[PDB]
Formats: sequence, structure tokens, C-alpha cells
Amino acid sequence: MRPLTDQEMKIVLDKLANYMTDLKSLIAPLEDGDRYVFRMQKDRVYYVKLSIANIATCVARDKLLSLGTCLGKMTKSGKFRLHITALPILAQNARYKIWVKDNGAQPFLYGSNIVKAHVGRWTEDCPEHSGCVVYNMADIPLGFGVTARSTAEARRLDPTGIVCFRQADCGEYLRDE
Amino acid sequence: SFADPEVYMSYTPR
Amino acid sequence: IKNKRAEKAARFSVPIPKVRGISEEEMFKVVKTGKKTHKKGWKRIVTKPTFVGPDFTRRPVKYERFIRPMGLRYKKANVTHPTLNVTVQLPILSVKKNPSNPLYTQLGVLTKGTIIEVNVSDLGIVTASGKIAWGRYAQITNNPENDGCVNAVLLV
Amino acid sequence: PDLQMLRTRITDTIRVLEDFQNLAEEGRSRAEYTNQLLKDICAYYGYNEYLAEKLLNLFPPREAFAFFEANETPRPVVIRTNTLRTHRRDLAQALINRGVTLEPVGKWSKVGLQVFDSKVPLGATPEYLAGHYILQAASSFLPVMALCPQENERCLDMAAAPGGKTTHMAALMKNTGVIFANDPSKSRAKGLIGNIHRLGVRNTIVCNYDAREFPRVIGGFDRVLLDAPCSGTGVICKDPSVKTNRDAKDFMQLPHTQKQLLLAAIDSCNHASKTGGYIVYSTCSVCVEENEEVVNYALSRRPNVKLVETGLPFGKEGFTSYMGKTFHPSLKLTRRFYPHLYNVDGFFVAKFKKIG
Amino acid sequence: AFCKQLMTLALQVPEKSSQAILGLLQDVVHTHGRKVAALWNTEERKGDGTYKPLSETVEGSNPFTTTIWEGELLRKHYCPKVREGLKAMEKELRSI
RNA sequence: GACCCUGUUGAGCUUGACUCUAGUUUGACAUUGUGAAAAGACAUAGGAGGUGUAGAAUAGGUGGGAGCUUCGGCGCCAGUG
RNA sequence: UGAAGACAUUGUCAGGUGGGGAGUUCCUUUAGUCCCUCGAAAUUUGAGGCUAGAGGAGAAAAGUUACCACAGGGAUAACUGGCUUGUGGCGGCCAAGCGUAGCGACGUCGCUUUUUGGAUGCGGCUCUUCCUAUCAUACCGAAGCAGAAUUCGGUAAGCGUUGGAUUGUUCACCCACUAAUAGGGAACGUGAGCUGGACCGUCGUGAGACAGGUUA
Repeated sequence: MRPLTDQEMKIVLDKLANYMTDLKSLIAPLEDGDRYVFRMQKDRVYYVKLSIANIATCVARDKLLSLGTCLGKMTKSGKFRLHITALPILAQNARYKIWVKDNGAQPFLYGSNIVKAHVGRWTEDCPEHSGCVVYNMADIPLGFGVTARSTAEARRLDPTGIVCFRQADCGEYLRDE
Repeated sequence: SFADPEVYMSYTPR
Repeated sequence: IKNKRAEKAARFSVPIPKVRGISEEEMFKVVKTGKKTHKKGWKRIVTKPTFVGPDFTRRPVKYERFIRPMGLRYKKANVTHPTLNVTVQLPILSVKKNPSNPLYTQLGVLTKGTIIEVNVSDLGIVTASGKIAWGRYAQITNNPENDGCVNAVLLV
Repeated sequence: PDLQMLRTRITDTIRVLEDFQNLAEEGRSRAEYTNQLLKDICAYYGYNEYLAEKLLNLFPPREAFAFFEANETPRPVVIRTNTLRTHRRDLAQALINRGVTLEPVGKWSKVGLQVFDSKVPLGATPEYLAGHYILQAASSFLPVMALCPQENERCLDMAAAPGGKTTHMAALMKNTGVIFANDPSKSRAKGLIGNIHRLGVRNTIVCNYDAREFPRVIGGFDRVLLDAPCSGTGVICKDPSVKTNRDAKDFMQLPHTQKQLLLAAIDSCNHASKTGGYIVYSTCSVCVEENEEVVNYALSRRPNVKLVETGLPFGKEGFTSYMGKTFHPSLKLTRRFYPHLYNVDGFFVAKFKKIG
Repeated sequence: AFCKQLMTLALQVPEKSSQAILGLLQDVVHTHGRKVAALWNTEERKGDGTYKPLSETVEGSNPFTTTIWEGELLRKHYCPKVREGLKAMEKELRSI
């Protein structure tokens, strides 16, 4: 385990700001004089409490397997990719969010792209290729992705037309079983 | 008959 | 073996929530409804018989587009014990090595001469330590693609 | 031979043992009758002589018959609702609206539900995928209820491979504090991390260690849970290998490891704890060689620890005495669960407080 | 968060200001309802985190991890007006 | 359609020395006093106790012991362990 | 000189981690003496210890994959054409032979498999001619074939050979006539007639979009 470097922090925060509004909220100190920090184990970034990181320092590097919340993985070429494990933090601080019905929520959970035939609520004034967290009609965090068109284009779009591109869904928990 | 009548988990509803 | 199976299945069977997931064909149709532009040949069907195990599993993106149909899936094999000369129908536990393709042994493709893991509990084979064997190696020795059955010889 | 005839002989022999003084034979003895019962039950239920004899020795004839029936019968499907995401009523309402038969397991748990049958896969529900519930057993419900954790505590789960107990703990510590979830298996640690992330636990540290190494590694935990590896005599339905694959050497190896694990847990917990000095020993076996022998060992080779009330609804008091071995009198507090009495896997729980 | 802090304020402000705040929350519960009913039903209290009163941010303070308890003091407040204000507010809460 | 290869990418697997040490972290001890109120373990002298199953029966445990005497009930032997 | 207070702070040892700073070039398995220590249970075990094989220039990055996506290159470019039909596969036993262990038919045993009775995801109609793998009509052989009604088989293409329900269509089943209401070929274009896309450009790429251009 080690802290992130400056370039790594810049890349991780670029992705996180692509999907969120407030990030000083993520790095802000808490009541007990504790704060959330970033750690790296193998090729995966972990969003953790500073106290938890300091107390987990005693665990050997080759025998530490997880810590806090897994935020993503740094690729071989130096590119950060988020995960359905990182979905919750996107849920607290989502910029753009798109709701789907059950008949589109099940396809998304199978790993398909969102369609306006599945959409049941929009986010007003959404640019073409932005950051949208996909919910169901019960405000249940279901996934995240990038939308394909703007709000007006999606409204005037064919009911059978791709509106959002899938990157992660909650069905990967059935992958890692 | 070795079944606690209060909290034995039944296989059938109720 | 059959009488023991009949006793257990006739008088130790109790109501249990028994359901199954949807097939990869249904999953593919749904994701295709979700994805308009169909890349040509994006679907390759595995046309050889396979073993899977679980029902509603999510495959890695590495293999997500390999579709193994229900009509081709097999769950039990006619396994022959040579020394205790007898053939019995036994469930398949896993696929260990298809000597033709690592992709086939990853997918569970059952071809001729293929090592699989078989449940040998019904045989009552006593080990050296005195235990009953719950899994052994068996080689598929037929052509399951030409014969609608899987035939294995147990390596013991 | 004829299995119906074997069962008829079993029932007749149980009746003879019930009324031996009145209903008997010319010269055949009770020992001969029990030998006939043992042979019949080994030939019918597919047990070996060793484990069958332990189970027959532990239970009275009729109760042993019921125990073996329960072992041959699959236990019910139970789901623990995640307090970190929802609550029982809303989860049950959503699942019923989705097409499943749900109802609370009883009055002993506020955070669990039973499934009588379903129309959709319970592991494929959007609620499950969002982490609203986990497929779990009541036997694993019990240890966390014994080791009810508070907020802002440091806790050590010494064998957390599935993850259900660890997630129950983090729900009761309201995602506060630190949990050290340990596994000696990496392949099962994958599923452990998966469950943790699915159910949304942020206070966990997943480590790959032999659990005997923790006083060296960190030590000083506020509360410790030890679901010790065991014979599996209470989970025979899920693992039918136990019936014929447990003999004397195995029943000598396993308890020694259990002794060392409990001693490690005791040494890893701290005495001067402002909120709790509790160690919970737990197992899914019913055999005495794996039950309360380890507790007597612990109480005899660290007197700085004492048994406390489990604070737990149901179960039977443990055995203060057995076939010659006389135990410390406090072992009546440790409680025991059987599939035939309670439709929960055979299980054993014990609570320790450190005092030094 | 504003409902919780406004209940605390209604506890600790003069009578007519308290009645004003209480009527404002009455209208808020009438308008929104289900969004804040969990603040009064304790079995829908969220279990992920602890309520943080002295928070720097509205989201930093977890408002759904606490319950509106201020009624047991504002009901024995000395002002009959704020008393029927609580009565009407609880009536709307029950008639949701 | 399909087969082989190359480049970039993704997913996965493996490697990435040793010795001290910053930092971080667990435990024990020390400054260090005066009292008071409780708790645990050490010191005796006493008092009361032992109900898994089967066994008539609430069998701490070990030892000798075939015969025991408020001289009539017990033993032993049979069980059951 | 005032405030807090036997708590902090601080210090010494034993340790854990150390992808950071400075310097230099331990565990696991195997076989053995039943040789030693620790732990457990009592009438036996587990972990270490020994002998010598096997695993793990160095925080810059490196190796690897019958896998995925994009881009590109090479080979191949149709294909069946004395083809096809009614009798499964696997293992054992037997087995004339060939051979001097190996190949091995017909059978028989074991699995599939047993002690109480919807599938389908180009179709349809008319006409000519031909085939027989014959549904009917003609003649025969057999069957507890009494009679009547039939069943199986043989020679026969001379002569005839539907409709309904349902379904996206077809089939199965099921229902009405009828003597019966068979199946096919017209040869890579199923005899004649009728009827019911790919190249570039730009912008992105965890992914597509363009009333952008061109083209058979």
C-alpha cells in the first residue's frame, strides 16, 4: 500500500469530477479530526479513512486484499476506470442522473444501454456526453455511465434509440461470486 | 415432536 | 445405487424455493434490444455440447459474447468404472482439460478424450485412509457432438 | 438390504430401548440392542461407525432419530436485510411486489426474513444487486447477535470467508469503527470482498492470514469473533461428505486447531476496554470434541477470562458433564442449537469477557 | 436537514417566531410529505452513519439517521398557539 | 462466414533484490503522590454442594474393601453403565 | 507570581508494516535416521529442527494469453457432385481369424432405463409431366382371422387422392366429410403461371453520431 502521486491524484480526481459536483466534500475533514484519503494496493485505488489506513498499515503488502471502498483500477497505460464498487460515492455526489423503469432496469442490470423507452425521468439541461448515474423508479443506485445525447435530442429521439452508454452495472456482483 | 412450538422455523407459510 | 437414490428422493424430499435464472440467449436478446447497431458476427454460437454448472451467472467481458445453448448443455454422464466393472449415470462437477483448446476447457466444451470432474459418491469407493471418494477424474471417450449423450471412463 | 426393513428395525429398536425393562428378549441385552441400532442406522443413513456412534451417544434414541431426519432434510432459505441500506418492512414489500413469498423468521431477529418460494432468482433481484439483503443462515445470524458490536469499536473476524457475519457486524456498528476481516483463502476472499462492496461496508480491512498470527500482527481488538473451522456435523445437509469422511485422526486434528485459535482470540482481545472485552467462540458442529472442550481448555489455561451470558433468545444449556470428562460448571451458559429442535443448522456459541 | 434544524430552532426561539417556523414546517410536510415522513417514523430511520448536528454542509449532516423528537418539549411549551400548530402538523403527518 | 499474424487498448496472470530507517501501528513498563468509595485474585478457619444418556436413583474423583453391625437393614452377586 | 491536573505530554524495551529515505552485491514440498524442541491427547498426533533438489541491477518498468475492442496484413473464395435412406454411443465377456502383445463381427451385460396406464420462428394457390418409398381401389401370404370389422407383409403408379380449428407460418394432436382424402422430382435460378447496402471525412471513443461527401 502507498499514497497516490500527483499525476495519479490528478487523473483519479478528473474521473471523479467528470461524474460528481463537489469533491472538497470527499476530502473534507470530519468531526473527530479524521479525513478520507486515497490509497493504492496493486493496480487499484481505494477510498479510505485515514485512521483505517493507518491501522491497516500493519498488514503485510502481499496479504492485504481490500481497504475501504475500491474506487477503480489504474490501467497499464496510466488511465483510471471507475467501478460499480465506486457507484455509492457517485450516488452521494452525482452531477447528472437518469431514472429508468423496471423494464429497462432489468436490461441495464443484464448489461445493456439505457433507452428513452426505458427512461421515466430526466435531468434537465444535460450536455451530450456527460456523467449520469442510472437509478430505477425507487431511487435505487443501479449504475453509472455517459449519456449519448442531450435532453432535447433524447426527447425528440426515437423511442427505440440509445440515450446512455453503459460502463458499470450492479450485475458484476454476480460476476465476482 | 422435538420442535420448540414458539420459534421452530416451519417449511410452509405460517 | 438406484434404490438408494429412490429412497432419498422419495422420502427425504421437502418443499424448497426451487427456481433458475434466464439463459444467455435471453440475456443476449435483451442487451441487443438495448444496443441498436449490431456489429456483423457479434454473436458466435458455441455449437459443441458444454457443461456450465450454475444458471444465472454473469460472465467476464472476456467471454460475455460466447453463447452456450440449453439444447447443447449437459449435466450428467454415463461413467464406467473399469475394475468394479459397472457404468452409472453421474453428475458432472467441473471441466478440467479439453486437449484441443484452452478456450474450450474454459467454456466447458465436451469433446472426445476430455478430462472432467465427476461425483463418484454413489459408488462408495473406499480410499486408502478409509474415506469415500466424492470426486474423481473421468475421460470423455465418445463424440458428444454426434451422440446425444456423454460417455466417460473413470481414471482410477 | 431392504431400506424399508432397515427403517422398521430402527423403529422397533428405538421402541425396545424406550421400554427395555418391560419389553425385552430372553437373553439379549441393551448393549446388543444399541449395536443393532448402530449397524442399522449406519447402513440406512450412510454414516460411518465413528460419527454415527458419537451422534447416538450424544442423543437419546428418539431424539437421535429426529436429528438424523433433520440432517437428511435441507434447511430453510433465509435472507438478512441490510440495515445500512433499508429495513425489513420495505424490503419485504418490494420482494412481495416482485413475486416472492416472504415473512419474518420469528420474534428473535428484527433484521431477517424467510422465503417460502419465489418466481424470480433471489440472487438476481435489483434489491439484491443494490445490496438490500444477503442470502444467509440463521446459524450465522446467531454469532453476531452474541457479539453485538457497538459504534466506533475495533473488531476482529478471524474467519470471514463468506462475509455475512462481517456485514452483520458493520450494520450494527453503523459503518463506524474498524473491522479486521481475515481469511486464509484468497479465492474465497474474492467473494468476501464482493459481498462487502455489494452491501456497502466502508469500515473493513480484508487480510489473508492464518488467524493464529493476529496478536503478533496487530492485537488489542475491542471485540473478537471466531467462527472456528470444524467437522461440519451441523451442516451435513449442505455438505454430505461429513457422513463418511470424519474419523478419529480428523477429530483429533480439528480440536487442536480450535484450541489454538481460541487462545489467539483471547490474547488478541484486550482487557481494559472502555466499551467491550468480548470474544465470541462459534462453530457449526455438534460434537463435544469440538464443543466446550475448547471452552474448558480456554478457561483452564487463561484464568483472566470468564464466561458471560450469551444474551441470546433460544437454545439449550451446554453439557456440564459428559462421558467421564467433568467440565467447569460455567459451561451451562454456553448454548447449543440442533436442526430438529430448531430448524437451524447444528451450532454452538460461547461468550467470553476478558478481565486481565 | 432544514426540518431537523428548524425543529431545534422552534424549541429555542420566542413564541411567535416558533409558531411561524412551526407553520412553515406544516406547509413543508403538506407539500412534500413522503420525502420527510421517515423523520417521524423511527422504523424508517436510516442506519448508515450517525447524525452530525455541528456539520459544515447540509449533506455532511446525515439528516435521515435521526428522528424528530422535539414534539415532547414543544407540546408542553407554554403557548397554546404553538400547541395547536403541533397538533395540526402531526395531523398532516398522520394523514399523509 | 470462417483461419493465421502484427500494432494499440481492455481484462486477467507473474515478476519487480537485500540490510537499516523515516512514517504508521500493537503491547508492557517508568515519572507518581495523598485519601475515600467499589471490584478481582492471593491468607486461613469454617459452611453448602455436584442432576448429559442409561441406570431404582443428584455417580465430585481416587484408594483399598467381602462381607457391614445403635445388630436390621444393607452388601456382594444380578443389572445399567 | 497564577491556571490545569496524577489525565495528557514524554521516555525505555518487545514486536507488525514499510511501492517512501540511506547503504551493498522467510516460509512451502520432496525422501531419509524414527535424531531434537514446542503444542495436544493419554496408551498417540500437529508445527518447527538436520541432510540436499525444487518455488517465490530490482519501483524505472518487464514478461505473458488459441481471450475482448479498434486498425491493419497474409492465406482462402463457393460448394456437393456413383453424395443419400431402418435400426445410438461408450466399457466388459465371447470371438473365426490376422498376427506371434495388438485389430476384431453377431450377440449378451451395465448407463440412458421404470414394481401399478406442444414443437416450429419464407409461405400459399393453379396447371403439365414423371418416380414409388402405395393412402384408396385389384389380387395374394400370415395372425383366435368364428361372422363382421380389421392388423402386418408381398405384386402392383392402371385409376383417384380434401377440408376445419389453431397459429406470424407449418407440423403434431384434435374434429368433419370421403373409397381414400400417400409421399416426392423437374437437378447451384426446386417444370410454367399467379400471389403475399459500402467507402471516405470530421468530431468523439469505457460509445457512437453527422440533412457531411461519394459510390455499385
